[PDB]
Amino acid sequence: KIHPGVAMTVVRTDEILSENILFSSRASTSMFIGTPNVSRREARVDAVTFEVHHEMASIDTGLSYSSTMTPARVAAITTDMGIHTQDFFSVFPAEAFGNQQVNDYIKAKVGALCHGQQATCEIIVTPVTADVAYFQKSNSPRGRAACVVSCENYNQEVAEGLIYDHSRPDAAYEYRSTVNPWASQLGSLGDIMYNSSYRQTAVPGLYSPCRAFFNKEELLRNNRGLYNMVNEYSQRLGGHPATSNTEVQFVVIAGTDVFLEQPCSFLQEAFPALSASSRALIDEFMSVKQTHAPIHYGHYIIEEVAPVRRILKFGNKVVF
Amino acid sequence: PALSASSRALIDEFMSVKQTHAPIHYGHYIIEEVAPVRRILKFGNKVVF
Amino acid sequence: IVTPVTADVAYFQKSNSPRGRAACVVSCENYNQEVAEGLIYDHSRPDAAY
Amino acid sequence: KFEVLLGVYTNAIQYVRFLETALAVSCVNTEFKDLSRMTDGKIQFRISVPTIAHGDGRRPSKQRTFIVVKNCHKHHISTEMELSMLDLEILHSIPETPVEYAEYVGAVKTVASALQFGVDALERGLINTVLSVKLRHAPPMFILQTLADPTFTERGFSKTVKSDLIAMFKRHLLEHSFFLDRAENMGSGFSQYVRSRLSEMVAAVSGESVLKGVSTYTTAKGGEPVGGVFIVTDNVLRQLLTFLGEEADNQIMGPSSYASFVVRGENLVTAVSYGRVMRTFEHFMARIVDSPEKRVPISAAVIKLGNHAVAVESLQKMYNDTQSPY
Amino acid sequence: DPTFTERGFSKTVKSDLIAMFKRHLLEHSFFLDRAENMGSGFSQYVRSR
Amino acid sequence: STKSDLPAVAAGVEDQPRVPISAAVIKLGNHAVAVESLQKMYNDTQSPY
Amino acid sequence: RRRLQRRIAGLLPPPARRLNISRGSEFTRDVRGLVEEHAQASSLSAAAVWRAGLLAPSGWRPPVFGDFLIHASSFNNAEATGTPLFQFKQSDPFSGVDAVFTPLSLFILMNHGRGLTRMANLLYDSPATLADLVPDFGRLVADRRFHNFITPVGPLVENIKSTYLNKITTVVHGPVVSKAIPRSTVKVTVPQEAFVDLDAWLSQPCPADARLYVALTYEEAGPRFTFFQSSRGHCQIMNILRIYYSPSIMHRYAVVQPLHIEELTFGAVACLGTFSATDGWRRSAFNYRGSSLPVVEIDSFYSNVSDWEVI
Amino acid sequence: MDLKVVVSLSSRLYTDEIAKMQQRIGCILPLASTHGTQNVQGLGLGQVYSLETVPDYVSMYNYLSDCTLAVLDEVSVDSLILTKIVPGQTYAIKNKYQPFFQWHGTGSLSVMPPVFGREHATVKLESNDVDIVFPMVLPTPIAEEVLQKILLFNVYSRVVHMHLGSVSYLGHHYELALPEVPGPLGLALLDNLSLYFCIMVTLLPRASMRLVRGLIRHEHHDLLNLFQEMVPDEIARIDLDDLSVADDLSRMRVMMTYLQSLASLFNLGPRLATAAYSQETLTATCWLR
Amino acid sequence: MDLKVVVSLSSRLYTDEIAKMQQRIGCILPLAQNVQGLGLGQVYSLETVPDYVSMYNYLSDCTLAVLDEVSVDSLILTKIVPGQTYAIKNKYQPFFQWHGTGSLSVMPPVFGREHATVKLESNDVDIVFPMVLPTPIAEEVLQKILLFNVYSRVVMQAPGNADMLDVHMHLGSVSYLGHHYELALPALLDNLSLYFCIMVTLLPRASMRLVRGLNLFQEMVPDEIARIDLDDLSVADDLSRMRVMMTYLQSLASLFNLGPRLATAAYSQETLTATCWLR
Amino acid sequence: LFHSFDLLVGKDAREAGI
Amino acid sequence: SAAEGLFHSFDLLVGKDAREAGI
Repeated sequence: KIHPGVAMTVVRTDEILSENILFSSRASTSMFIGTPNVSRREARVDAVTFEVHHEMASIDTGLSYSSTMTPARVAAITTDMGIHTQDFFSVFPAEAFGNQQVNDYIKAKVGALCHGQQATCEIIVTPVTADVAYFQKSNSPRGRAACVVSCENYNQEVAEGLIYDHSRPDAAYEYRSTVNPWASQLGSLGDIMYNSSYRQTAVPGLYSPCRAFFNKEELLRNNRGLYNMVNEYSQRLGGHPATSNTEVQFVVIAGTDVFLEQPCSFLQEAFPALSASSRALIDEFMSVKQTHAPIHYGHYIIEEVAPVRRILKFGNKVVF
Repeated sequence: PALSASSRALIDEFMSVKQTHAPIHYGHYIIEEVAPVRRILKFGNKVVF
Repeated sequence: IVTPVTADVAYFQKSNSPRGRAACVVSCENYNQEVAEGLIYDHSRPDAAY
Repeated sequence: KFEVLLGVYTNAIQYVRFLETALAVSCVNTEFKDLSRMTDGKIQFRISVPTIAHGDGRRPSKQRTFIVVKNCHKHHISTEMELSMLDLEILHSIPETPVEYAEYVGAVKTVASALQFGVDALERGLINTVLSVKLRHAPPMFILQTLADPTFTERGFSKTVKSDLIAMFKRHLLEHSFFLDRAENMGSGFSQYVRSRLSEMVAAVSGESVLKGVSTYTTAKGGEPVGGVFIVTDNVLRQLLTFLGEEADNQIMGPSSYASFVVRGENLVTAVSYGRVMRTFEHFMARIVDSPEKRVPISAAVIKLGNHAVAVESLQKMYNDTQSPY
Repeated sequence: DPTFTERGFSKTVKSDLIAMFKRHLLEHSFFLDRAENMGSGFSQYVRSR
Repeated sequence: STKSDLPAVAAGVEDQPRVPISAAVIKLGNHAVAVESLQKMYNDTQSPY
Repeated sequence: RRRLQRRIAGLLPPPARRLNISRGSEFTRDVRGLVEEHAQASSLSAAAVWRAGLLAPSGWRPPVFGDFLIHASSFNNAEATGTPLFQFKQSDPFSGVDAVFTPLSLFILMNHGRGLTRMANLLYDSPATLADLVPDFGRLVADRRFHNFITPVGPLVENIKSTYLNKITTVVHGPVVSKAIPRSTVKVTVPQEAFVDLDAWLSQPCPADARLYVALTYEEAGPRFTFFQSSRGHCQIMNILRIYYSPSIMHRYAVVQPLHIEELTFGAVACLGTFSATDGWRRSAFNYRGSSLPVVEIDSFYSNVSDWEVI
Repeated sequence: MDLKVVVSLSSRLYTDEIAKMQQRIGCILPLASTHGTQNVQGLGLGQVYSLETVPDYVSMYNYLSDCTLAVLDEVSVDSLILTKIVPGQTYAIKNKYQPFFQWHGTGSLSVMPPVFGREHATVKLESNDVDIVFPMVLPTPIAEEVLQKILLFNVYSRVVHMHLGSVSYLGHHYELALPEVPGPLGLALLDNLSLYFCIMVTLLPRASMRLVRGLIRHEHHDLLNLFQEMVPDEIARIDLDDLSVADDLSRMRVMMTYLQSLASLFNLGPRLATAAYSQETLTATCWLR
Repeated sequence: MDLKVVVSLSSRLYTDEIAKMQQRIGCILPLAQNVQGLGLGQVYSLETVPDYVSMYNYLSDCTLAVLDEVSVDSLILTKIVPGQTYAIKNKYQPFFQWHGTGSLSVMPPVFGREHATVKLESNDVDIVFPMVLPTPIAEEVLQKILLFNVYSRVVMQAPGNADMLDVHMHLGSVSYLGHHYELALPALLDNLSLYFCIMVTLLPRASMRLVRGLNLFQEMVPDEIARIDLDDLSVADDLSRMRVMMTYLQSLASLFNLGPRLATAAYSQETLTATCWLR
Repeated sequence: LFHSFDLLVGKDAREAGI
Repeated sequence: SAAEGLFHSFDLLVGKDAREAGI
């Protein structure tokens, strides 16, 4: 239980099944209903396989947005919101150390189905002197926030500077360049972990949440205009998905049956979950919500901010 | 879990301030009951729920 | 039930099973003896909550 | 010592209709259909936007017309209905004895419950694809709380207004997501809060739209036009008739738009309504004999949001007949 | 509640359904004695339950 | 159809004379449930309800 | 006779359409009859499914059948229909009788010398005539040549009853249909205790037809028959069973002696047919008067037996 | 049997993409399903061949031999139509492929993943962010050499090699893309070949060594040019014995069944039988063998 | 559908040609319509050496066809497809019995040219038919002809290790399901024996490169005489050796699969005819 | 004008039409 | 093209009283 030289920014994703409300104005679209037509497909000698085929053409009349959808209420947090980490010995099984006797020993000391999904969390190495004030609001897990929709559309070179050039300071924190250097520059340790150009030897089936904050193509997909980047959000892009109901979060192979949308890929920010540094600040948070200490002498506690106000109950001390 | 206590001290202050009390002291501890029946607890007249 | 002295008090404030592994009865599987008993008695895999 | 058979029962199939459900307020069913026949899926609009004549000599206040081309969404829906050939063999045979006449009537009912399966498949397929269009063109409410308000835009999309619009998206995603959760946590702000959020949705959606016409989908009680429709799940439907309490009409819309499909959409399910399956197979058996010798009420609740009388409707009941995801 | 039966009864639905069972037991068991905790909102609370 | 199945499902229930019986009726909105208690029957028998 | 004429009018292929290019006015009624035939062979009415029954005689094929003559003593008439039969290669020139094996009789051929055992020994209580029915069993599984003398002939579809000299009719190649002129569909009955679904063992491309594989192997207890079901190809399923046979390569490592070429060979697999991958396998229960065992029921089978490809 | 799937696009096709698709009509495309309407997301070889990971063509061989096969007939705006390939049906397939391998022999062709580079068959849709890759169609004698070059770069990564990388065809020489590490299933296939070789190295006869000795010393064929007049001492030390007939026949029986196993191990990807290949129309009437 | 293919006979036959065709009507015949390259007879001519590998590669390339009627001016035959079935007959002068064997091989006839031919004297060509035979008989005659080639070459070079009569004792006759057939063995088939020879003498270095590719587990199972080798070789000759190694191994392995493998269901020994479908 | 463009665009000539 | 979004009502045939071709 001795501190290493580095710290972490543990990042996971949290699914939530949300009962939604869809609204659309009258005469939003015009529709041509084609007559249904039948066609045999497989003339089996036992039982012929039919097909009843249909065509319909729907044109969007309203030049503005004539339909919107709100996430009305939460039903059930389908994921764990847990502690189960990713295992890079499963992600990159091709690389190992020099001696085999130390390789199997390392695989022995680490890891080589009665709850929901287990919310496989990524780990980003950071220096220890990152201030906690960055870590208390909607931020990005690396240093520089992605105000790339703010830039000019269809221009990769100026957009590359506001994401990887640290000669200019950040969009939010104008007095520092990055909260961490080991994840924010172009070829950093955090950049060789979850980007496209160095995950060539990765197993494609598993899912990592940090791909939405390190894959360079989808950072630069938001380079385009806001009338395109809110069009592409509700266009079922599914550039950063995860599975609906399994044990471990897998990236779905273009699954169209599950309905989902990711604002953590849209505006490229992560929300701080409920953490602490001891049980003492945890019990101090539930006792006094308004007068809690967010900072103790060496310790700290980051109160959670989220789209869903997840209610906590510890015994009978209940906060909202 | 039922309404335990590691000492009478932690159960004699829990009845006073049922919200901002200490759930864990230095060596002692108190565990509130979370049962499906909310039992009326009466100690003197300091009635908690 | 005899337990060691280093059991955490955060376990005994939540509605759990009195032993260590929360016995996933339906949460394991349906009708086998290698997955249910594996998730209930084999501690090589960590339990459901912690 | 007998065994009794107390009865054998079957469920009726509820004939949904797209022009009966309230989702057809959002889509007009026109009688042109050249665009499906047209190769290119686009259509070119000559719209005309007004502008204010400037009073100063900053720039000449020119005319403005936009030539916008709108590409159509051509969708293909296709089910299957496996039907066994040993029913086809007694379809083709003529029956003469009451055992084979009973088997023939049973196989005709099997076929008449396959064509009706096809009609009830494409009718739910049509409404499913309509719903999947309106989830493909609906950015969420936490964007249109700001972007549909001209206080931020229409000064020029610079770096700065986008840099503040992103940070204002971040606020409505926090303080205003899951709005029906906060209404429960709030006390006597039950009714007017959800009325506020619904009327903000109506103000954020209902704006400039080309290709307009007559007041379609009038109700029955007041006779006003229905502005929009609220597709929801059953839990929020059961809640939002209590946070609102009262509805404008008695769940009746009175649309005379459903007049060109009472002849065109009814004779497609009437031809498979088992009066015509048996009739056509009797006609085919007569040919085999010939061979060897040689307006309305619409069930939809109407709520009132200021001036616009939108409708609420839950299709969960329709998706629950299929036991599929909503 | 049909939304929890929208998907099939998979392996992972049978975990949070148990969690929802235990939550409903801890909160909404004995719906009548906790109706007496308020005096004004009795009738609407019992009509809701 | 359903209406043509109505004399088939109603085997003899429609063709019965109807007498008024005693019960207390709650109206839970559109349903009108009938509350009743049988403990006055079970206390003629000295047997637990 | 009039019933026979009115029935033979129904089973009658339609006349082909005509085009009179020579005359002009006849081309009008030719294309009018063409659009009249198309519009009531396309639109949603009963006239659409009416045209699906004429079958247009690449779509439908009559299957072949395997007519064999066995003894009634090696056969149990109480079995269900789609039972995968295993003909044995006979060495005599003019024999006439062939050793067929239902999987219950195959099970008591397997275990004698070493529930499926209960049902197998309840339908086929005598092991003398059936171990006598083969010429040799222990040496033929010792030399590992028992696979080439076992050939599958597909499921039974119609068994004519007989006191002696029993005759079985089985679909060897093609779509499995019953033989009676009143039509029925034969469900292939395969017992579950020798069956497995390989996707339940693997734990994504939606195929056309999922095949049914039989893999006789030479286990150290004795012969073991397994009815494999997979989503894949023949050259694929041999690789999948190469991954599955993980203790088999350990056993092959176990035998130090290479000159004894018996223990280097571990069974052979055979593709029996192709069923509907969408309309998947059902579990059913074939009953006897003593017990009832779970039996995997497959419908709509298209059989084409493959050779014994050696693992 | 109207076998006609309509792969509808999510978004409108642009004009340069329309010309790119309409240039390639009649080429082999793999489907994920066989059902009556599919989507572009799930179409083609792009789900298993991505720009993200290593090109592992052996799992693509196995996906191709597993999944159904199709050829492209119609590309319009917002939609493209595919026609499935079933056994018993003869299809017209045009040689519109950028590695120009002429099917002048009219033998059995082979569907192959695009080992020859993604960029010539990476045919792009920016309607939806999807990268359909067309699998390459080539005859069997070039298929066996590209498969042996795939299996040989993995074993000759440790120890000129341009002859190993590039293909040897009689008309032209095209350079193919070679990954350094093959992947999981390519290494699994090479490991299966390694265990086959380590087991059957002792199941070889001994008169063939006397044959190669007497034929290199006595009558030099054209086929004995690979040794360049060189014999190891392993040939003599398995020629120190006397030759027999019964154990050699039994070793040969298990040798024929093991080389049948080798044949069906190397037979990857579907094989289509050509019939009356037309060079002038550049199409070939073929059924799936 | 139509499937009746006519071969354009320019020359009218004589009566003995009709007799020699009506003897072998039920057998199969390959294809390329023209009449010169209509069969496998163009390999068995005096134009090319009777080589095996190119004959098998042509036979796997070329389609097959069964013929039902023979006239004097038209050769009527139906070609083979994987769709439907045909009735074929074993009418080969090397006779083999199909007593319930569900598998059939179409191998090139190594029973001699005269044993499988129809010699057309008036016509331009000398046609042959390929051997249709059950697959265990096929692999057995492959073994007993291949080892006869190898064991005959070894006694042409030095008969001090093998004997012609002793290998002819065991390799003179095959025996399968009681029917005891004879192998008329008398160059022919030298390409295949040389291919197999150089391949099995090239496999040791291939297996050692394979075991050094990826340890002592799979290195134990080779024998101590096939394990010891000197590992000193340049990259060029060894690269060429492994390339031609897996080349001729693919040729050999696809050769030991016997082409388009026919399958039969019910063989009538009375009529010598069985239902046959392509497999 | 050879077509059926009446109910798609509407009734009025000042707002809409062809 | 310029016919990318427009309907067309009729044509103008250049003096061809029985021909459907031409400009």
